[PDB]
Amino acid sequence: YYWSRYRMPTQMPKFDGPAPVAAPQSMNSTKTNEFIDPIDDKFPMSIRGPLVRPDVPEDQYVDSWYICTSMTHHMGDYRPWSASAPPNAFRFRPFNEFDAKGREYVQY
Amino acid sequence: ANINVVEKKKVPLVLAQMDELGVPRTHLSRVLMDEVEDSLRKFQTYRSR
Amino acid sequence: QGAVATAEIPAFFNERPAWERPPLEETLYVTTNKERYDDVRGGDIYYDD
Amino acid sequence: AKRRVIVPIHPTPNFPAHFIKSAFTTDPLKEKQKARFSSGGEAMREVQDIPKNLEGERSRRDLASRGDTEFQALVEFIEGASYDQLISGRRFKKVYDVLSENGHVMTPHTTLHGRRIFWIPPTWNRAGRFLGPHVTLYPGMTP
Amino acid sequence: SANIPRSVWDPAQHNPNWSDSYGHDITNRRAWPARKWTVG
Amino acid sequence: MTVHGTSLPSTYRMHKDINKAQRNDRKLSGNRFKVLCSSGAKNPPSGWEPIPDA
Amino acid sequence: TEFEKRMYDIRHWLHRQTSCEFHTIYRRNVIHDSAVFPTEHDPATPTTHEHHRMFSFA
Amino acid sequence: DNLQYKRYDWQGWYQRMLDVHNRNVSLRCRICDLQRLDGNGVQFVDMQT
Amino acid sequence: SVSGVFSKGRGIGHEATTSILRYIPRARVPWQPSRFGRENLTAADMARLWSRGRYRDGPGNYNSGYCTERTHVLEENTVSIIPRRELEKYMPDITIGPKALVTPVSLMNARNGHRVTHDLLHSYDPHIGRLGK
Amino acid sequence: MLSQNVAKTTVPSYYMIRTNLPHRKPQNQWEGVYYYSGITKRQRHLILL
Amino acid sequence: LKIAKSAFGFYLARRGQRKYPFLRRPHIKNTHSMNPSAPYFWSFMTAKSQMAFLPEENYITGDWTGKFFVSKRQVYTLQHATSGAKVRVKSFPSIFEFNSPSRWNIGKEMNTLTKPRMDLIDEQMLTKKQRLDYVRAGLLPK
Amino acid sequence: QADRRTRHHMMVDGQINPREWFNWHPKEYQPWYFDRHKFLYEQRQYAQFHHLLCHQVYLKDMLHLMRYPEPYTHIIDCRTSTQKMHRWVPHSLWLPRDEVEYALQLSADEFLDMYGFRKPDKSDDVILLSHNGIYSEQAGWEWKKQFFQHVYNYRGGTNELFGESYSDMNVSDVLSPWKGPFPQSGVFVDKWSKRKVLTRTGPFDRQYEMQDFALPDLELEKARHPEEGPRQNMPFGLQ
Amino acid sequence: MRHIGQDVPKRHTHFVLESRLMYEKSFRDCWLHSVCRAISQLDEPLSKTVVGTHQKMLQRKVTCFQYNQYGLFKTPYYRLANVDRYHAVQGVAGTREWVPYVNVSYWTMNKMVRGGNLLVHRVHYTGWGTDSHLKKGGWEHRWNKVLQRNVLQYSRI
RNA sequence: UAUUAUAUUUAUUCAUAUAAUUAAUAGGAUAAUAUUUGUAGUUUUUGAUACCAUGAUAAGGAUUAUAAAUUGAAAGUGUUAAUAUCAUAAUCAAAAUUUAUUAUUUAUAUUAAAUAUGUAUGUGUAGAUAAAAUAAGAAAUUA
Ligand SMILES: [Mg+2]
Ligand SMILES: [Mg+2]
Repeated sequence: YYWSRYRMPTQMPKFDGPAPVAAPQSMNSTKTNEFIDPIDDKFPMSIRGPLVRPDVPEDQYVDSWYICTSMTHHMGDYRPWSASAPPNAFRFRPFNEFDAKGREYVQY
Repeated sequence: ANINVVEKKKVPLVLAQMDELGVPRTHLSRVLMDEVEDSLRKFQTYRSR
Repeated sequence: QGAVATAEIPAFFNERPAWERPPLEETLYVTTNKERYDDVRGGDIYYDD
Repeated sequence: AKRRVIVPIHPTPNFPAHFIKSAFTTDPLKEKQKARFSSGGEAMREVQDIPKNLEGERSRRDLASRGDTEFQALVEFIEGASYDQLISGRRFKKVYDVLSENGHVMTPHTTLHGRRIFWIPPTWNRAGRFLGPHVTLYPGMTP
Repeated sequence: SANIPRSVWDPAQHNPNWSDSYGHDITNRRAWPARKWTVG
Repeated sequence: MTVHGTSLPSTYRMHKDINKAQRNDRKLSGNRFKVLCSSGAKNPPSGWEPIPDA
Repeated sequence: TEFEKRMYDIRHWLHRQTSCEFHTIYRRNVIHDSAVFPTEHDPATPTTHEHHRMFSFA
Repeated sequence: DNLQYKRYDWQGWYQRMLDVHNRNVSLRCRICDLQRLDGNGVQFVDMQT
Repeated sequence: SVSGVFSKGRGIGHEATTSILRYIPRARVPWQPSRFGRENLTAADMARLWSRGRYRDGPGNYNSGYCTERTHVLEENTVSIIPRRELEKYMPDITIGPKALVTPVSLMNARNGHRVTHDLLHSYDPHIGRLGK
Repeated sequence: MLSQNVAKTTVPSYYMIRTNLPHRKPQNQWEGVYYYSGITKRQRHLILL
Repeated sequence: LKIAKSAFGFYLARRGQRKYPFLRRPHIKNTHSMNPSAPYFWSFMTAKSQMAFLPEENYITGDWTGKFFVSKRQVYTLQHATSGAKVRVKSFPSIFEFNSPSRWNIGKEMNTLTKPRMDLIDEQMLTKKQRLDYVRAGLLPK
Repeated sequence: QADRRTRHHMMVDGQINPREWFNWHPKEYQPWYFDRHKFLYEQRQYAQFHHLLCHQVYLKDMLHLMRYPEPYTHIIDCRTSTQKMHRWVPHSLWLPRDEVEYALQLSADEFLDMYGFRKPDKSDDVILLSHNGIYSEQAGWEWKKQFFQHVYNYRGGTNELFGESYSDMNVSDVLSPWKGPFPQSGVFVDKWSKRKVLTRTGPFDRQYEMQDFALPDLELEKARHPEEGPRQNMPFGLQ
Repeated sequence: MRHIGQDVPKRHTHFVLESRLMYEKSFRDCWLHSVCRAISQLDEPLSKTVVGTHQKMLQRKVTCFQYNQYGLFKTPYYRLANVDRYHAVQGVAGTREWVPYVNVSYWTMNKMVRGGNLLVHRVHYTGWGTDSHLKKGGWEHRWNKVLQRNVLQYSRI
């Protein structure tokens, strides 16, 4: 069948047991997001920092289709900022002498 | 597959050169012209077709 | 594990190593891949007869 | 009463039994209730708190090869300062447990809009206008 | 010419400056220790 | 005809077909007989003695 | 022509859901015939704006 | 087109439509290369020309 | 008990072939064995069907000028047709005839392939405009 | 008869209506257009003779 | 739509009072087509140039049996008056006839001679509610 | 007007209605050809044996090998009953079909002792022979299963050679009209919609279609039907 | 017909097909129509060769020919109905109820985007977009830039 | 009680729909030869319709706040997938106001291309209503 393609190759994980630690469970009046992680948002911005995703040159991220979130165009691999620039590049920069605009008008 | 068949696809280029060079294509052995005609019908087609 | 992607690729990429599988299969075994007629609750809808 | 009728889905090569009883209900007074949660291998071990009973050679191999968990937890929390990870409140929570072992008119409707760690990220069926957590609408110029 | 160029398969034309696949990308994701000095 | 052996009805048509089969099995005669060309029913061939129903 | 051939043929192994165009700019000899397009004096009678109405082209 | 309009009854009219969308042929020459001695010894394009 | 659209119909193909050909079973489309197509319409019915389906221009429409009814009813009001001899008294007749409907071969490419300015599109292939023949 | 002549459709049901499973394969981008290059037995024979 | 005055009552939504781009409203309803102007008489709702030919619709184009009404963009010509032949136009409820011929019509399109929205109202095409609403606006007496 | 034959019914008389286009496994629509005029074992009902068939040897080859024998080509007579065999195919040898499975498992010596002639090596050409070409075929399958490289069956064999009309087995082309209900072994539940549906086993089987198909002569075919024409029980549009 | 054995759930989808044929008729009649218009309305002389009484005569001859062409498709495009190829929902083009590059109505665009069928990208509902050109001058500017790369970058010959 | 302000500004004459037939495939120059030029087997079915005939996305501010950061929400607004058993109602122009749900041009100069609105000057004047703390500029009466 054409549909023979859409079978499950592997046995899917069963639901054996209870809701996870600090699950959203709603009592008499509760405003509940299934979406927001209960434990990792409660954790202070001072400590964890404003980052939603790893701090990496953004070329590695893609704005997802159908999901409000970004993903990495190489699954899960990450290259640090240091790998975008030349070795020991001041403020990782193609060349250390000037900022982008400085480079433009020097060139002109 | 058998890769080296791609070579036959050179042929319609060579034939074109033979016309630029003034080598008449009808002096080619009957034999070779059979093999070439085959090679053609594999890779050559016109804008019409 | 779960499948992130799916591709149709020839079976000779991964096939059980010749020393693991029975000797010449084409010649000594008649194999047909066919579909169960009965309703299969779970498991595969095809089997090798 | 014009009572609505729903016809049962039977197990299918892509739609196994548990998926059906968990994602599909034939009684339509139970529609549009809310999300249910379940646990898998590790999150189940955390929630259920199954004490491991001692066992054969592997279990004593792993009683002797254990090392300091007081420390390992600490390390793993720290490691969130690595370039490729974030710092997690969960990792911290695990450390803590091991140490202590002995606008304002709209923020009903802005509930997704800060920098939000997600669990399940929202999807376009469920969220009309949200852009995602990484997004900056009013960017400043930075060198 | 040839459909697959000599440079690919002929060891006379071997390029000594090419490196294997695994090495560069392992070397790349390296984050060296940020506290190289006292004070900073 | 190349892929399947045969012409296939559209999905919609198939739905109405299957439904007729299901509901012809319990009740009869909530029905009507509507054709494109009526002569085939009004003068049927020389044979054709429809099986009586109850 | 061989390079051109490889190049036109990259369209068969392109990545998934990706397409391409081919721009060519080459050099070619043109030939100006002073025989077919001779350079002569302007006619003894000139041509007016009246030979240029709409449909004058036709 | 290699994608969608590659292979069926619409491949023809889509192809032709691209070809007609692409009819433009740009013809260039530098005025530099027009200033050369003509076969008659007179410069082919001089200042006034 | 029986509701038809058309009362009668006819066979596409003629006696010599059919009388013998019937002893060989032909496979009809499994989900709709009986086929009554526009080749099978009678002459009258074909005429009627062919008039309709062309918006305003087409002869079916009462006001196209090709209408054969002598009377037509707009909201309970009965309107009697103005004959063309009478229409012409104030509305001059400029009629070239059928040659006006066909451009030369020379223009076929300007016109995206057609010689014919009629209201329906005209195909030059055998099959699209095929009736039985 | 021919054992590669094989059902491409499922048994007709409401599962074709109530589900987003696709009714045909998506086109395969890298499969070439099928075209005719090849000769008959008769033709080969004619050439040899 | 609320009331179906035609078939389209079933297919179309009103969408409240909705704005369309300039001079494209889906349905061409020319309420203004008879809108008196002495000084603009020859330029208003008529041909932009007086050297234009009369439209298609003043001519018999093909072999006709006859027509019921002539189109409303047909222009009234001295022969319309003089010949004494039926000149009909499709207006609502049914048809408007030019019965009483005048030269003052000549050279204008029948769009312009036929008042689209009459000051006359049928009380019998109106619901009791609609009649109420027409009394509020001070149209119908009551 | 309408009735159980003409209307849409999932089930007619408590069994799945074969008349519905949607009551069949779609695979039944896939195109097939008529077999019946071909050699018995090529036909589709014997499909389990198809991998085994034998390369043919025609009458021409047979006469040629009568006049011009090859040393290591063996012509082996498979005729089973001695009561029916009155002549000797030249240069042949006798291994009756019934013994083959045993015979081919003897050592060279033992085989020599039981059949009185040398056992063909597995390289040599072995041509098999029978009355109709049926037993020779089955024997062929035996010889092929021990792996003999050249095994040819001569169909039409002893009948064509000697002009005898005999048969190895009595099997007739006509199938007995199907007796019971439709076998539950052919009923095919669907995997997606869990819907029970017919297959072409049983009372519905292609054999029955080919068997009752129109004869290939106009006169004999017109004899089969009443004066007015071939199918008059049906409404015009089903004819 | 007469709602017997209809294949599609919405009957009106057929109208969409009718529409296609309208555009086809226009391709067949546009050049012709416009030439007859231009030659008809021309007040200046046509040319050096055709002037005066000949020109007047030829003008009338042409518009007479153009009026004689029965079924010639003269209807302006903005007066043709836009109707969905999917659900046969209609919308006025140039309005927020019609979506131009997919040529579907708002209703279908919504349905198709939310259950993923179209591949688009969501952008903040309130601005101009990701696009530079739209960001500069809005709809009119982008409209212009499209004109510029279709036409003006060519110096025609 | 600390983690900090509603009493400011600007608005309110709001209308627009029409002239019935949805049911199938069929390839052409530069190809080793098909008139397959011109491929001809009426008639047993019935729902999306003008009509009962389940599903699904709107709008609707009321307390997770400032830092490297969005002032728009799930509780569902015509068109979408299992209940059928009155009927062809669909734009391809030029057309007939009763509909809660709409920011119009207000006094030097005023109808040229698709045909394009003739009406209400009345002391910025009842009742009743609308909108905004966001590259703008407003500051003191919580549960
Ligand atoms: Mg709803
Ligand atoms: Mg219609």
